[PDB]
Amino acid sequence: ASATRVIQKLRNWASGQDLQAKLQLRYQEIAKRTQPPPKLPVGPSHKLSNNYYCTRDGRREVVPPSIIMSSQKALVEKKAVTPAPPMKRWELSKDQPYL
Amino acid sequence: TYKYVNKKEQESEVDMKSATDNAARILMWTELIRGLGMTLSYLFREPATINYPFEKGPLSPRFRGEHALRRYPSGEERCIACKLCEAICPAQAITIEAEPRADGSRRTTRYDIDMTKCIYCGFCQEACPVDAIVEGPNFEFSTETHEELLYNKEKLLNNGDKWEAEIAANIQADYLYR
Amino acid sequence: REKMFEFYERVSGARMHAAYIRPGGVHQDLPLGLLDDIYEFSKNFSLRIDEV
Amino acid sequence: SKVKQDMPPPGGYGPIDYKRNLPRRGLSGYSMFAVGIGALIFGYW
Amino acid sequence: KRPTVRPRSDVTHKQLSAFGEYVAEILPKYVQQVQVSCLDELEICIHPDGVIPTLTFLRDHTNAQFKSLADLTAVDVPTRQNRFEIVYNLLSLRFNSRIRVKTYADELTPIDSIVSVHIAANWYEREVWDMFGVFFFNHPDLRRILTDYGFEGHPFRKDFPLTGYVELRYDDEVKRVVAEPVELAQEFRKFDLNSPWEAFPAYRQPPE
Amino acid sequence: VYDQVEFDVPIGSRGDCYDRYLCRVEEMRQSLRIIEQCLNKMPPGEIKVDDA
Amino acid sequence: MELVEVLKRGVQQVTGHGGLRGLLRVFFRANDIRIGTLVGEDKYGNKYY
Amino acid sequence: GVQVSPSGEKITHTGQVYDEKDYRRVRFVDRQKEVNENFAIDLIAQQPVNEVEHRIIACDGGGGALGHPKVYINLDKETKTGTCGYCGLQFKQHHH
Amino acid sequence: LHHAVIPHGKGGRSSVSGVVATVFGATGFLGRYVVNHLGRMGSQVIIPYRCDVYDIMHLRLMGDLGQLTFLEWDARDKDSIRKAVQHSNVVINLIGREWETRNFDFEDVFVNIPRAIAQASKEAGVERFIHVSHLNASMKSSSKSLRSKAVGEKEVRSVFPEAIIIRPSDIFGREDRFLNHFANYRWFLAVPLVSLGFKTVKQPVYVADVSKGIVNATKDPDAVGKTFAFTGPNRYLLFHLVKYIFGMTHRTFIPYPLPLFVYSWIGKLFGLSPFEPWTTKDKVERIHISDVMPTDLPGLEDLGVQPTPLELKSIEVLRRHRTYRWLSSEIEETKPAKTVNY
Amino acid sequence: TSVKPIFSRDLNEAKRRVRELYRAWYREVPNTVHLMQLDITVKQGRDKVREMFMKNAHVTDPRVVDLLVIKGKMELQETIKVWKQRTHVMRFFHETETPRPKDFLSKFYMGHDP
Amino acid sequence: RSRAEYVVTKLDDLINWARRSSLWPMTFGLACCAVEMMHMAAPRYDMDRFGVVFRASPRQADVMIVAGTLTNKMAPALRKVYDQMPEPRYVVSMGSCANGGGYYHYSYSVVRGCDRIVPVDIYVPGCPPTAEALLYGILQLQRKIKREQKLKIWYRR
Ligand SMILES: CCCCCCCCCCCCCCCCCC(=O)OC[C@H](COP(=O)([O-])OCC[N+](C)(C)C)OC(=O)CCCCCCCCCCCCCCCCC
Ligand SMILES: NC(=O)C1=CN([C@@H]2O[C@H](COP(=O)(O)OP(=O)(O)OC[C@H]3O[C@@H](n4cnc5c(N)ncnc54)[C@H](OP(=O)(O)O)[C@@H]3O)[C@@H](O)[C@H]2O)C=CC1
Ligand code: SF4
Ligand code: SF4
Ligand code: SF4
Ligand SMILES: [Zn+2]
Repeated sequence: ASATRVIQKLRNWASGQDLQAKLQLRYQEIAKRTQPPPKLPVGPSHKLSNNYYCTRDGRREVVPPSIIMSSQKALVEKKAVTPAPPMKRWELSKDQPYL
Repeated sequence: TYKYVNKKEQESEVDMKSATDNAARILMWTELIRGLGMTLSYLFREPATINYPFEKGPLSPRFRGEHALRRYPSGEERCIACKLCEAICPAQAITIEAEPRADGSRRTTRYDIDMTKCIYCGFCQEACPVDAIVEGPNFEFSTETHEELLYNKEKLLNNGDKWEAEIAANIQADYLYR
Repeated sequence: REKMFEFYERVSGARMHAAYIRPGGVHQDLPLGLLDDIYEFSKNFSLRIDEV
Repeated sequence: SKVKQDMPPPGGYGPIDYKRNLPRRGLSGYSMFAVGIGALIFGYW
Repeated sequence: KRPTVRPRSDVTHKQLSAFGEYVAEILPKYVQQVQVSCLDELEICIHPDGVIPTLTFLRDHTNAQFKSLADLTAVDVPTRQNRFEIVYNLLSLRFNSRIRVKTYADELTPIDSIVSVHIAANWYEREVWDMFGVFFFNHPDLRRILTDYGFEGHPFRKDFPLTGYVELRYDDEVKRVVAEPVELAQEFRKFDLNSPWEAFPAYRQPPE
Repeated sequence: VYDQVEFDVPIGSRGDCYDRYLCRVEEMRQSLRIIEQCLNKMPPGEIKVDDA
Repeated sequence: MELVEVLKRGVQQVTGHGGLRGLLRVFFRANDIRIGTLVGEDKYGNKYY
Repeated sequence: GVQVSPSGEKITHTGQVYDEKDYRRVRFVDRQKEVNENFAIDLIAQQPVNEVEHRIIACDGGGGALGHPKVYINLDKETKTGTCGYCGLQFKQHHH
Repeated sequence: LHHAVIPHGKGGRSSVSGVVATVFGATGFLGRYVVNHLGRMGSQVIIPYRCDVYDIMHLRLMGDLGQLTFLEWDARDKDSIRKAVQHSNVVINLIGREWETRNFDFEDVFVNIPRAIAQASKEAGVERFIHVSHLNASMKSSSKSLRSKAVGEKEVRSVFPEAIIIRPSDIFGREDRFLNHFANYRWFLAVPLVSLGFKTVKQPVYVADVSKGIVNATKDPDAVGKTFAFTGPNRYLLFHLVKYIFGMTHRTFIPYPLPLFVYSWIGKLFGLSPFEPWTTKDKVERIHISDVMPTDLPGLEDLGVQPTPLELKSIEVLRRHRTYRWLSSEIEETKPAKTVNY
Repeated sequence: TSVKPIFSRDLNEAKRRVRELYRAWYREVPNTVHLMQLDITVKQGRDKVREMFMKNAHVTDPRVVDLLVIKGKMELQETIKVWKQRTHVMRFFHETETPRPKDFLSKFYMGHDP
Repeated sequence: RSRAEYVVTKLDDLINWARRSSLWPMTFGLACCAVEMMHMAAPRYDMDRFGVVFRASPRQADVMIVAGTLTNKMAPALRKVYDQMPEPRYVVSMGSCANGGGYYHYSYSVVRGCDRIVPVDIYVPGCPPTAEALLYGILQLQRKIKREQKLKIWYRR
């Protein structure tokens, strides 16, 4: 930022890009290293009523996996089915489709 | 969505001006000359080199450096020998033994940190209930022998006494997030 | 990359091995001004990509 | 007090450019070849 | 609605259960179990000799098209007869799905390598043999890939110690890096971090 | 929130080092785009999951 | 011009470290002759600019 | 405070010191054994007793969230003051 | 004994062998091997050193953390010798030069320094002192070093009466001054032996065998006050030994019978050097002094070491000195030298 | 008491495989000693190969000895193609390990380990 | 003292100044810590300004920056490339892995510190130690090899 205008014009022409507009050395645009003290918010469960833990525990909502067929416990015309609907094709970008 | 990085759209045909431009590009090395010019621009820029050790790289109050044992404002050591840091230490770099002190308080007779085994992760300083063990921002403590990098309770307390001037200030500046 | 390492050290205290993302969220909140500093970095970074 | 944390300013952040921006610098090949041939002819003479 | 509970979708569970029924009735010769987890993941547990037909069907079937092998690994459960539970994680890019195929082995029954189906299975089965000692039939080059040269034992087995049996150090008398029996300056402290109160009643096993 | 952020996917056409290079550079650019959108759409709230 | 501005910054950087002895001292121990506002000094003698 | 053994080696606040015939002092020969000079035992012995009026006192060590978990000390025994289990500060109720 | 000197462990790197050994010639050739064995079994090894920390820094990995204590010492400093031997129970003396400097001569190195070390050790109260002299150091030998080592043995026994005196023969090893010397004769035209290398009998001993013997002397209860002779299994003539050395080197062999007085002249000509000499008059006298037969003295067998033969351990020394043509040559490609019973 | 074989139906075919592996190792040992600059002679390497085979000689299960043949063949290939170094080859000799004596007096004098 | 001791000391100071002013690392790294050593080579810190330039071959290398985890499969190669350096060779250990095993100290396939294999001159702690800290270690090594007196000990011999 302390460069003279002659070298500034020389580095701008030889690069082809405006380098003084986007300098890669931070000078004064950054935040101050000392900051005001913050005040972080509390979560949704920080309340004194209607906050029973048995209603908001997903950890004990995990069940053992459902057995579809079993060789031991069970001792064993419909459509052909696919594990998911087929992937829709990606659309070409409207911003910049080609470099 | 997606985009092509190398697939060109259709063809640019063949024109006499385009052929002359491609011939000039191949013969007179135009992209090589512009690469030279950009490196010349870097030559005429300002270097990003700081003057170590007279200039130091910027840091933050959260920085995890050399370990330290803090004290209360009365001067009593904050550690209460609860071994929570040793339990949480992922590298098992903390060894603690303790007994009741002469006045009946539970203070460590042995708080060793193998700093060659430490991974400098801050789990101890975020698990300590009394802010006893901390990571002061000293990183300039490289040694010449492996032995003197194995820290005991006296070294850790002495380092906490040494670095208390900025450790308390950093904890004041950052403690409201944690 | 060193500038981005200053960013991680401001978030977590370690320039490389943050251990910041944890099961259940992340470790701590963003310190003030970091978001503006990330904007200041990202505003100028595409010029360097064009240089490469 | 008031809840204070790192949030973007209410006016939103400014535009960040990301596209490839090559400078598109240079003179035409006809002029380059004309200067080269003129230099050759002057040197030969 | 609940901000601390992961949202669930029943449509993916239903599609994966339907596809599990589909695979189970297409291949009754090898499929021993089909299950869909609460996390919407489909697992088919098969006989060890049916690994080649199961993987080939899942890769080359029109309705399966599981053309990408995500990973191949083994789990050492040393309380059952066939202690190595071998897991194949597969990806379908056509239908954007993931499937898990499980089989079993022990220390003396090798299974068929699936290098002829997926080429990544070469290095993945080399890793499985190196870490667990499960041999693979018809492998092109089955050898160690992660352990040291001449390393005795398979270290990812449960009964193998964490620190191992030998360590390397440089000896100046023979001018070589040589292996010695394990001695630690500080022994690894084993922690008993297991609460004696039951955490999940949905997984309460019946008494013996 | 990758389903909420918007970006593009660089796709090669020749399967070589040059196309992989171009894909990496363009997805650096798309990462910069994602960074801009995340900067503008950072929401308020907590950090941990609210479950002790 | 601007070259004279660079040269006068150079001559004040030369004649801003006391004298020739001070300039040579700071140049040969710090490898940097930039002048700044004196922020502080320690009980050990460290100066901070 | 720090005290020296008959061997000349100073004793830590834990109270340990090597013996005269202990071979482990060659570890300290031509070097130093460092001991923290500030002892917590006498640094509390110099702390004054906090004289309060309530029957139950609450201590957090000072600084609020910078201290320890706050505990409640019952000041009923007139023959012995109440000591915080974390910070060691003594508290005494007023009988006048 | 003390509570901290009780042995513990299974004899590995992190074990405690219960020996606190101050090794004085630990920087040199035999010293690195004895320190290696001590740190291998797990010991409190004190290395008093005189040279640079870089020059001793190859010893830094010979033991576990804190089991090796390096400290400065001066040969003219009784205070420093006493501070080196203050906390120890074994003191091992390997101080020696093959030449004479202007600060230290043979008499000082082989008499005054071992006497001072033994006196400081006795006044400090160690219970085991081991001193390495040379074989055939009886008295009135033809070289100054052997006579000086003999009177040093006398002084060490006078001061410390139960000192274990170890007399090894010409020790061969990777960094020795014996096999590398005889292979270093290849840089000249011929090999100048006295009387064509005959009437000179040698039985070299392996450095690892000597070091194992020294360690077993540290832990041997009935070795106190004894003199051991550390000799190899086979006695060779000097001519056949040099012939086998050059055959293993695969370089060439041209011997030359050269008279002893002019060989001593050219030996002191090489020895008049400011640096480490290639050879000295004392070195060539020690080369052409024949080794005596150990009859009544105990040896490596009585101290618990099987002497490894030179034919078995010769290729780790002489493969450095061979060219690219003969680099991949085995043991069996060189005929072993003929042994002699006398 | 019926299992599935790996390569050999009975112990004789697996013994044939063991014999072939021993042939290949015995052929390789001089090449190893020549190529890697080893202190040992050809006799020492062949004695070490014999020692390892006799160490494994007590096995009578066809599957176990088939897997032992497989492991020996991988070690052999890892010796053919130079991946094991001088250190890796000399780890078979334990020349830096002081061996624990097998008698009760020595076991009693060293420590509490039986 | 006599005139010759001062001459030897000044020559030795010149020797040590050359040795510490030109020290070249072997282009050798292992892990995270190697990413940090190339971050020290990065333009902010400029080990080239400090006079410290990579050479790939150990024959042209002076200082060996063991930066990362030493495994049992890597230890013979580590010792080989240490021994193939010429005689004035110095070793700086970088990071907890190379110092004392680090986060894999209790591993079956990790050497518990690179000092079990190579003689380590100085140790730089951290995981990873910052490029600040590695530059501190390099300057400490320069001071350490400024401290030695080879010529003076040779004259005292
Ligand atoms: C000494 C004086 C200064 C010299 C220049 C110094 C500054 C510039 C330095 C530039 C950087 C060079 C670094 C190394 C680069 C290496 C790559 C390189 O150069 O490749 C060469 C490139 C290679 O091109 P290419 O490799 O891309 O081409 C493809 C070729 N195949 C398919 C085989 C791979 O160009 C050339 O070979 C051209 C050589 C120069 C030709 C000059 C012709 C001038 C015009 C002649 C007359 C025309 C008119 C005739 C009359 C008509 C009448 C009508
Ligand atoms: N080598 C042989 O052929 C045989 C040797 N011996 C004897 O065994 C002992 C050890 O042998 P070896 O290793 O080969 O000998 P070295 O030539 O290698 O030197 C042994 C040690 O003595 C130290 N030393 C020598 N003079 C002095 C002195 N004036 N002040 C301080 N230290 C000194 C040296 O230290 P520094 O490096 O600091 O100079 C060196 O570490 C010697 O007493 C030798 O006579 C016995 C039989 C055969
Ligand atoms: S330092 Fe903190 S966490 Fe560790 S034992 Fe002491 S009080 Fe507990
Ligand atoms: S920072 Fe992490 S690894 Fe280091 S002592 Fe604390 S908990 Fe252990
Ligand atoms: S010390 Fe830490 S940063 Fe360095 S290699 Fe080891 S794990 Fe990575
Ligand atoms: Zn309190």
